[PDB]
Amino acid sequence: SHGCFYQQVKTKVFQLKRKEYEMKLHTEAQIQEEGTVVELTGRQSSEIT
Amino acid sequence: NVSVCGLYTYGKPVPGHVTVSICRKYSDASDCHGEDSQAFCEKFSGQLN
Amino acid sequence: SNATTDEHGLVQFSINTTNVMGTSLTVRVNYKDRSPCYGYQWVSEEHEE
Ligand SMILES: *[C@@H]1O[C@H](CO)[C@@H](O[C@@H]2O[C@H](CO)[C@@H](O[C@@H]3O[C@H](CO)[C@@H](O)[C@H](O)[C@@H]3O)[C@H](O)[C@H]2NC(C)=O)[C@H](O)[C@H]1NC(C)=O
Repeated sequence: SHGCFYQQVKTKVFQLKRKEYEMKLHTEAQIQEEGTVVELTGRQSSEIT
Repeated sequence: NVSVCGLYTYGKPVPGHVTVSICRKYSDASDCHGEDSQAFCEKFSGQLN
Repeated sequence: SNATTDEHGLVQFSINTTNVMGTSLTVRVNYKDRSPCYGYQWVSEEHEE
């Protein structure tokens, strides 16, 4: 609850390589004392640079 | 299981560290493209017994 | 005549003038390669010029 949850993930294990292909992003936001967990696909469409 | 051991006379189990690295690099890579060749990579590491 | 980036990426430059009407210019940090080995080049990489 302090400030927020944050996260800091590394692109190495993802192998940010040329024929390492596009990525997609989708978050499992689980709720306490309700259990009706939500999932969201936001920012998902990666950007083939 | 992938057993690896470097023994100076083959009868002397030495200490140290070792890392077995394995990578789907390509079928018939030309490598004039200059991009990195590794398709997959699954690195495992372990200190010697 | 080489130069380098200012604070804002930018660069300003005069260029000498005794030539015919048409002039076409370009600048790099890399160098030009028109060097593909095979016409498929699923392998590919680019840097903006
Ligand atoms: C390319 O840049 C140079 C400057 O680095 C320009 O040179 C300039 O040219 C004019 C016309 O020739 C010069 O004026 C006169 O030049 C004669 C040369 O014999 C001199 O005897 C005169 O006293 C007078 O200086 C001018 O001096 C010169 N630039 C300088 C250093 O003052 C050149 O014009 C540029 N390219 C072109 C042709 O657009």
